[PDB]
Amino acid sequence: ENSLEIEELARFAVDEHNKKENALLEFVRVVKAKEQAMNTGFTLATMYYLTLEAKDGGKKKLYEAKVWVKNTQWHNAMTNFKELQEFKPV
Amino acid sequence: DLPKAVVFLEPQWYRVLEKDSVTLKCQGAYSPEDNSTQWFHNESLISSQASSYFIDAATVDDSGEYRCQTNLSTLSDPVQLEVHIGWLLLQAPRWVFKEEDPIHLRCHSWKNTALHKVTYLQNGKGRKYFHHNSDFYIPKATLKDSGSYFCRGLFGSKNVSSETVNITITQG
Ligand SMILES: *[C@@H]1O[C@H](CO)[C@@H](O)[C@H](O)[C@H]1NC(C)=O
Ligand SMILES: *[C@@H]1O[C@H](CO)[C@@H](O)[C@H](O)[C@H]1NC(C)=O
Ligand SMILES: *[C@@H]1O[C@H](CO)[C@@H](O)[C@H](O)[C@H]1NC(C)=O
Ligand SMILES: *[C@@H]1O[C@H](CO)[C@@H](O)[C@H](O)[C@H]1NC(C)=O
Ligand SMILES: *[C@@H]1O[C@H](CO)[C@@H](O)[C@H](O)[C@H]1NC(C)=O
Repeated sequence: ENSLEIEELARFAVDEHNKKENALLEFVRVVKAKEQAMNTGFTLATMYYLTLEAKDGGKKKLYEAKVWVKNTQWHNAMTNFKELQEFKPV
Repeated sequence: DLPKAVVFLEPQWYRVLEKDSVTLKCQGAYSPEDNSTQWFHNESLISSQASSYFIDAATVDDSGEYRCQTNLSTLSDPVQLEVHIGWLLLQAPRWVFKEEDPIHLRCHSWKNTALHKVTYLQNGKGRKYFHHNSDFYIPKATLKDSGSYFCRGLFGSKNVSSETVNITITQG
């Protein structure tokens, strides 16, 4: 919840949200984090459900973010893929 | 939870050498009203509609991800197929395992190239040795089995090591 890996995903969620919706949210902190591993024989993947606090025009607001992280292998080369799938307020 | 179809490989190796034979089979229910199968290669629908998809002699183009579907079974998860070209290849059915799963590895040589004094290595340390080329088995997988794997043997007097591949064991 308060680890570096969580924060990077939360900042990534905010950076991606601003990019697609052309917004200007400033990440502050993560307040809750739930993980759901979804591996297969050919991927180490996890779906992250994050609740974070960001400043919307100076005012702090809470948002729920859904981030998908996928690790696959080709021969012996690993590829990490991250994706923001949902970003909504509370 | 959806009733997902499943693609499985016969033989089970997802890493194969060029010219090997591979048959992809769709595990799914088939109704008499509609007994066809939808196959996908690299996310694109292909023409074959049979329950099995045959690859007589594999080429690098046959590599990629495969998915299948039937009337009664929903789109399967992808199965990965890697066609390699080289003297030696360490084979496996997948690279992600769960605790207690069996791990069956095979040191495969190019066509018509006998190989002996074979060793399976994990993170650089040997795990099992065979004078005659045999398969490596781990009936009960454990978190300590995770690591980089490769096999090396002798083509007569030539000592050869296969390309490495990373295996991961997850909680059960
Ligand atoms: C199964 O086949 C019937 C036609 O025989 C078709 O109407 C139906 O939509 C099919 N079901 C699915 C899930 O595609
Ligand atoms: C699938 O259905 C068609 C038409 O009903 C039939 O000709 C064919 O034999 C069937 N295939 C199998 C494998 O049952
Ligand atoms: C499918 O994707 C793999 C991944 O790179 C590629 O090697 C292969 O050639 C592709 N096959 C086709 C038919 O596009
Ligand atoms: C092959 O070479 C490796 C080092 O490259 C060595 O450890 C091994 O003893 C040699 N012979 C066999 C049969 O592996
Ligand atoms: C494979 O796993 C080992 C674990 O010992 C790690 O050191 C190595 O970086 C991994 N290779 C790749 C390509 O991820």
